Amino acid sequence: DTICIGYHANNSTDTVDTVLEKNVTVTHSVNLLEDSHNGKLCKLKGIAPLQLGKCNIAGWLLGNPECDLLLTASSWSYIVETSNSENGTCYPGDFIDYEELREQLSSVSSFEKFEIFPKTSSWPNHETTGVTAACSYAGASSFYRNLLWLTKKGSSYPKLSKSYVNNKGKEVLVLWGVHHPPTGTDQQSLYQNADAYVSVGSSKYNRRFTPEIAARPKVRDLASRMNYYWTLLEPGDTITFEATGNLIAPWYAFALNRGSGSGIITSDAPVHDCNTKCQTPHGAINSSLPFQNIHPVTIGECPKYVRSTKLRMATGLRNIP
Amino acid sequence: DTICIGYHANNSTDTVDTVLEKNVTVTHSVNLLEDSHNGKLCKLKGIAPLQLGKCNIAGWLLGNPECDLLLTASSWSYIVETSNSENGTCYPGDFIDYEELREQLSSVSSFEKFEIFPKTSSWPNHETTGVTAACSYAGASSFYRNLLWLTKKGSSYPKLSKSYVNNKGKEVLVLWGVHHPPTGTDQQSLYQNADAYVSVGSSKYNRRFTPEIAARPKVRDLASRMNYYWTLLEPGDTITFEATGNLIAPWYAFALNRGSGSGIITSDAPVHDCNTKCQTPHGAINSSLPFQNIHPVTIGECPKYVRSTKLRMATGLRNIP
Amino acid sequence: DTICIGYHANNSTDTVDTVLEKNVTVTHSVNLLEDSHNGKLCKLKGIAPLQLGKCNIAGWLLGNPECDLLLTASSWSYIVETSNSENGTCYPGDFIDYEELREQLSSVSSFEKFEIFPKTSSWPNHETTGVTAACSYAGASSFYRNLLWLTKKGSSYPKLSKSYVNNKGKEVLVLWGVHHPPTGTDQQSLYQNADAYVSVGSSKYNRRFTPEIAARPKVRDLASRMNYYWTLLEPGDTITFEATGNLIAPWYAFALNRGSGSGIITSDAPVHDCNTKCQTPHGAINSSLPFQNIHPVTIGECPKYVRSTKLRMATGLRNIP
Amino acid sequence: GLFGAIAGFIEGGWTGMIDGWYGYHHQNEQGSGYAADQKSTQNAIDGITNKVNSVIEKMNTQFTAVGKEFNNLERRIENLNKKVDDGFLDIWTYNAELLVLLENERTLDFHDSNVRNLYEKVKSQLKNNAKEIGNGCFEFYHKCDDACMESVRNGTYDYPKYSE
Amino acid sequence: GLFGAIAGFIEGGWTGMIDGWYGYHHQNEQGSGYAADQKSTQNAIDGITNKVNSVIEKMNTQFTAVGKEFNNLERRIENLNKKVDDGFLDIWTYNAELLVLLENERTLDFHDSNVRNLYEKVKSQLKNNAKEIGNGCFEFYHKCDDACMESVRNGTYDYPKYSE
Amino acid sequence: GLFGAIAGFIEGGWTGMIDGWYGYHHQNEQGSGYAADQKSTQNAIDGITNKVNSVIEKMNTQFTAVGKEFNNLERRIENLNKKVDDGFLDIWTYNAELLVLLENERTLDFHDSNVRNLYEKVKSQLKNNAKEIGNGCFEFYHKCDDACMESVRNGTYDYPKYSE
Ligand SMILES: CC(=O)N[C@@H]1[C@@H](O)[C@H](O[C@@H]2O[C@H](CO[C@]3(C(=O)O)C[C@H](O)[C@@H](NC(C)=O)[C@H]([C@H](O)[C@H](O)CO)O3)[C@H](O)[C@H](O)[C@H]2O)[C@@H](CO)O[C@H]1O
Ligand SMILES: CC(=O)N[C@@H]1[C@@H](O)[C@H](O[C@@H]2O[C@H](CO[C@]3(C(=O)O)C[C@H](O)[C@@H](NC(C)=O)[C@H]([C@H](O)[C@H](O)CO)O3)[C@H](O)[C@H](O)[C@H]2O)[C@@H](CO)O[C@H]1O
Ligand SMILES: CC(=O)N[C@@H]1[C@@H](O)[C@H](O[C@@H]2O[C@H](CO[C@]3(C(=O)O)C[C@H](O)[C@@H](NC(C)=O)[C@H]([C@H](O)[C@H](O)CO)O3)[C@H](O)[C@H](O)[C@H]2O)[C@@H](CO)O[C@H]1O
Ligand SMILES: *[C@@H]1O[C@H](CO)[C@@H](O[C@@H]2O[C@H](CO)[C@@H](O[C@@H]3O[C@H](CO)[C@@H](O)[C@H](O)[C@@H]3O)[C@H](O)[C@H]2NC(C)=O)[C@H](O)[C@H]1NC(C)=O
Ligand SMILES: *[C@@H]1O[C@H](CO)[C@@H](O)[C@H](O)[C@H]1NC(C)=O
Ligand SMILES: *[C@@H]1O[C@H](CO)[C@@H](O)[C@H](O)[C@H]1NC(C)=O
Ligand SMILES: *[C@@H]1O[C@H](CO)[C@@H](O)[C@H](O)[C@H]1NC(C)=O
Repeated sequence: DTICIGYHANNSTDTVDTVLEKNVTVTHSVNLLEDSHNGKLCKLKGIAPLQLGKCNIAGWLLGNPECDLLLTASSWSYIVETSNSENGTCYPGDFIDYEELREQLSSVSSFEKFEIFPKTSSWPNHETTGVTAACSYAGASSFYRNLLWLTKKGSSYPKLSKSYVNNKGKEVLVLWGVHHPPTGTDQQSLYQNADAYVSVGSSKYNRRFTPEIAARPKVRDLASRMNYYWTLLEPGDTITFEATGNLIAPWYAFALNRGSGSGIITSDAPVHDCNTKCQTPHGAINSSLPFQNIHPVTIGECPKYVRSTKLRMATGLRNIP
Repeated sequence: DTICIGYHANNSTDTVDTVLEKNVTVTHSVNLLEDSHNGKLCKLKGIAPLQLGKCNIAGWLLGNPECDLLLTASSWSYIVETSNSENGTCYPGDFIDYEELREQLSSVSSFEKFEIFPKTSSWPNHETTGVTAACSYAGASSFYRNLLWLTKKGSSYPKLSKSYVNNKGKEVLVLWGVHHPPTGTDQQSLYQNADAYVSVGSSKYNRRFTPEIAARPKVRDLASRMNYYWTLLEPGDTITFEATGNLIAPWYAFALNRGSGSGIITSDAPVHDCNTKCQTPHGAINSSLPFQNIHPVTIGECPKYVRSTKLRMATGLRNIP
Repeated sequence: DTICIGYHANNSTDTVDTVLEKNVTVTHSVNLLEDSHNGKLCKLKGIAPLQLGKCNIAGWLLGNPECDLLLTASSWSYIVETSNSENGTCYPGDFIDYEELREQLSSVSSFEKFEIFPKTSSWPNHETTGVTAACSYAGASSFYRNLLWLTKKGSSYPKLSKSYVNNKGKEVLVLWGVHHPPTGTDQQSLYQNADAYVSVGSSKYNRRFTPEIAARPKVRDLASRMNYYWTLLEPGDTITFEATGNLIAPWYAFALNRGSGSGIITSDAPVHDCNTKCQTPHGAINSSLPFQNIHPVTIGECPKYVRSTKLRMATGLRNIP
Repeated sequence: GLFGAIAGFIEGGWTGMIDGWYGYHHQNEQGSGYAADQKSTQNAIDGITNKVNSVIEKMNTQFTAVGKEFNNLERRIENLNKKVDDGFLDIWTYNAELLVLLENERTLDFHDSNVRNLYEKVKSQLKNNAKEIGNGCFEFYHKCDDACMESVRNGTYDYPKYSE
Repeated sequence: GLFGAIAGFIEGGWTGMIDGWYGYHHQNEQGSGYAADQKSTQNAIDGITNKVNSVIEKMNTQFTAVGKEFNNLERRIENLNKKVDDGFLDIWTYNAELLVLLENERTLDFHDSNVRNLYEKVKSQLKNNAKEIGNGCFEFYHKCDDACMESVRNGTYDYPKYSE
Repeated sequence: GLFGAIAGFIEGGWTGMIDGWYGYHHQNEQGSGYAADQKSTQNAIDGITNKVNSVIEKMNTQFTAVGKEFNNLERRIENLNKKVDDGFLDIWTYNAELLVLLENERTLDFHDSNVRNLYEKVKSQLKNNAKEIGNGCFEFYHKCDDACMESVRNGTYDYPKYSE
């Protein structure tokens, strides 16, 4: 009797927006917006992030005594800090170009700590035993594990000269410090020489330091200050330390091969053995879709961040059951 | 007997552009582009901007004698400078991290000037009377209102130590200066000590200054120079000044709560009691439309700047009377 | 009898992509993507680029002996360095604010090199002949052409004082250097004065330099270092040099009017006489189309760079022969 | 016109019709006049209103101070800052210009479609009871008064009554 | 509807047809049932699949660390950095919102077009051998069995055979 | 095709017609040949020309040096700079790729629409003086000579003349 032309309908409650009409019910649709995450900090490109425990990057690099090493990994795809990374420079002072260093260490494919200037054999003419209550471990005065405090031996502080040649076949991160006594008497008590200087040089690096002696508000019960410096020593190059005083000497340094393009995430979300191509501070997200509203600051190959709560694309047609 | 299907027409001369055809006359249309302004500098977030009159920010903070002091409101949403703000540092020299400071003051609540080191009681062992013809007021040699020039009293300049503890419950902006004589003789005549230094420190801030003595051209008839420094002292923290010479000491300082996300406008447009969500150097504009061609550099919640002279959207249809 | 309605067809194999279907063959199409370049470095704004040959910008400014045969125009729209620009600072050390200077010289409209402190009349009591094997030319020890190495004449290095007043009616770029011997013996051997200083001042510039004497890894067989400084001297201003040693003195300086908005191109492509609105390191490109896949780094008024290999716009219709 | 009605087989608009975008002109013994179809007009107004509001409201903004101040040793980051502002300028200008061009085309097409749909809606219900002239009018084969004309406009038109 | 079929002269959809987007319902003395048109349905699916894939796959992604750290003397470049992220945020939010709004409209239009094309495709071959009611149906003036119905759905329907 | 003519009920194009995009093929006793419709072709050419020019000319930029140089203690602002260049690159690549996809679709739709509009205009004036095959042709029921053929193309075709 009759044949009829028509179209599909179903029980779908899916809605989309169109330029002419809001909230149109369609038979089929797809989501273009990634609105969920797994609540975890995951491995990026198959590689776990660096976890610092109780310490921030400065505390970790300088060897703050509160940083117990789990034999920290030899590589990381990015770095995680938490609300618990408290233990920094325990001796008060400035860490120079600290943000630059954090950025340049954000990813590495190889990382090793090694003893650059062995405590026992390196300083025959100087005292190595200096400690402070400001850096304490197990209820006793102590010092950074990766640096050595050089003071005068027997009323004398001769001019020291110490060089390291980088045969590691990769960059060596060398950190050191310069101590600034509160008074002239203390300067003399420690280094003997009021005129003391510190000189550090390589092929690409040249800098001279002199003691700044001043009384200053006590921080961790210290009116003195200790400033921290670093350089990345290129493979094959040499670094030379020369000092008549105030040098807080490298003990351990770090040989490493830098990656690039990574960064630091600050989050208390738990680190897991999961894998992601895109990490956010809230958690990892799937990277398949073009847009995500989870977080603007991300690391990985990530969907573009948008404020949209809903982006839904009609595939099927108007649903009219 | 007939019935006809047809469409609307009117006397509208409104024209729009289409991808297929230019200059199509339509019955109705709406404007997407904000091309006008009110020629005024208005309040942002319900608050008037800071106006500095004859002075720039440096002159105001330091208390250049030509600038009207104490007149600052306790809050502002942004800062206005004019073609007439000429009065800066009347004593020639460098204002260090000046742009940073301007940025940090761009919006503030709870702003107050106060006397951090009262002239009469703070320095019994040094002369406070130093002035210069370079900063003149009322036909007499004078100086910055917020700083003090400390020189030796009776051939001697003893070691000074002065501390301020911040009990104000908000940030304290402390400004000071370091004087740089042209010659060694001037150095001795003023401060007695050739080896003189200035040290300034707090919990988070440590810096040492020494005079840099060099022959150099007269500026505002002065061969000497004076450099200006500042820091933000946190609530509860202490700042300590130590000097054997050359310190241009804080007299007045500033307590404040910094805002964020604001900026500085340079314009000669008059300030009024009007309110706007978007301020431009030419004047305020409505923020309702998505685009504006008035000016690329704005402060507020603003339409996107475009080069377009015309963006007009067809609503009604082709007008064919 | 019959009449038929139909559409055009041809042998055109041109294909385009559409949102519904890939690789549609159409009768007519136009290219929106600039996919070709001319393989030449051309003039921008009617003006040729500066080409430095064997030298980088540092070598050119300092007058590295390998840069003598360069012929510099009085103006350039941008600067070209090549893979062959190796000849820099041959005496090892730091060039201060080097990236900034390169940026600010990227375009210039009136450039003249002139003799700021004539070699013959300026230094009667100091030796001007100092050279080094590190700056060797044609196998013989040499030095920068635009600076003079001042050493002691006979047994003494008296205090020198030299001022230059800028009568050029434009900015004058002044470069100098400060030498840092490895040992006190060398310091004494060159300048005799262990306590030596260098002082430089102008209306905007105030600095005193002292030699930093330290042993350092050898670069080009030199354990010493030489640092390079510069300033733009405003019209009418004066710059004054005073030294008891270690000054590498200005010989030639540069009067110029800085342009703006340009930059530096690194390319091995030949410079030719031709004009473009858009220059890339691979070559000049047509600026007519909105997009280009030639190179991400451009100078000019340029099509937007895209990763697209193909952007082809259908003009005609579906081709169905 | 994409749908071939406006400036199509219907060549011009009616200044006589003030109450809507689309509508009817009727002439019978009882009189004449223009009457706008409110259903198709109000839907068109709703659609276009939504489009305009979408273009305006979808724009999201935060409080921003665009300007930055740099000293004479900061030229590189000053120009970085300028590159940002200029890049945004190129993007927003291009997208705004093209968005308006493209959507104006679609808006006019939309009206062209609505007229045609209305025309075919009336033509469908009248069937052979009237003849189609081709200018968008229909000559009736029967008598249609103001009550009958309203039935066509209302979509309630009764075909079998007038079957003639 | 732009093409006037969906929610058009065809007022509603069929929950009864589960195997496709567009299709046929036939009723004769021999029985009734729904049948989806396989040609037009798969063509639409191919097209929409390409559109969705285009929107998703044209997006380019490289490894990027968005975050940056600045100290308390770096406020200016910190806010410059923020201006970049927020500017990109404004651009992508706006373009994504409008792209979805605009293309959802076009997708619905596409379906409306496909239905109308099918309707007129069947109407073309049937000619006067059937009666057009409205509503998307056709009353045959002859007897059409399941073999005849299948010829209509394939478009192989034989007109000269049924006279009348 | 959205409008269903091109690759629609009109199945293929004419290599024989060299003088336009759309046109006519006529067969009578006096002869046969192709003739392009100048009105619809020229309107389309004007429109597409405007579209292409719009996409090209709306792009405006200032003199810019993209490259920047940073030292090894400037890594952060170097990567900021890189984020800017790469962000602009992502935006322009995505928008350009989609702009071409979307507008190519519309251009083909535009041509498809023009053919149908032309087809229905001829069908409108011919009415029952010719029979509609469904392949895009019309068999005349009367004599159509070159003067008659031209009247159809010119839109001046007179129906009552040929009721025969
Ligand atoms: C050089 C010296 O011993 N000076 C004595 C003052 O330090 C001392 O004043 C008090 O010192 C307290 C800090 O003491 C230590 C510490 O940091 O724990 C003791 C450490 O053994 C010592 N380390 C070394 C290698 O000598 C360390 C060091 O002197 C400073 O860190 C150098 O700046 O000091 C605490 O800060 C008190 O607030 C401070 O007043 C006085 C009084 O006992 O005697 C001085 O001889
Ligand atoms: C230390 C001193 O008195 N030096 C004398 C030179 O100043 C003087 O050179 C003349 O100095 C003129 C400026 O004199 C003042 C000023 O700034 O107006 C006078 C002020 O009382 C004095 N202030 C203080 C606290 O001492 C001020 C100060 O010394 C300098 O500004 C600091 O450098 O100097 C002016 O520049 C003339 O152009 C200049 O010739 C010479 C010659 O008379 O004698 C020096 O003893
Ligand atoms: C002043 C002088 O001649 N001093 C002698 C030292 O130069 C020499 O140390 C050796 O110097 C080697 C390089 O010497 C040159 C050079 O080519 O750079 C020779 C130049 O004539 C000399 N230039 C000037 C103006 O005097 C130059 C200069 O002294 C250095 O640049 C110093 O900064 O040195 C090479 O570096 C060797 O490694 C180094 O040992 C010692 C040898 O004991 O004798 C000194 O008299
Ligand atoms: C590593 O970080 C921890 C903090 O999580 C440090 O432990 C404690 O830090 C608090 C500050 O929140 C110190 O408080 C101070 O205590 C002294 C007396 O104990 C008092 O005089 C001060 O006014 C203030 O209240 C606390 O001393 C400190 N505890 C210890 C055992 O030092 C820890 O010091 C950090 N360690 C290193 C090596 O950085
Ligand atoms: C990403 O992994 C798969 C593949 O897209 C998907 O099923 C999953 O839901 C995504 N991850 C999350 C957390 O949604
Ligand atoms: C700025 O103030 C100084 C004195 O403090 C005065 O010499 C100068 O004239 C003032 N500015 C102008 C433009 O006059
Ligand atoms: C912006 O201008 C006024 C604000 O005074 C507002 O009423 C108006 O609606 C806005 N402009 C447009 C085009 O909406």
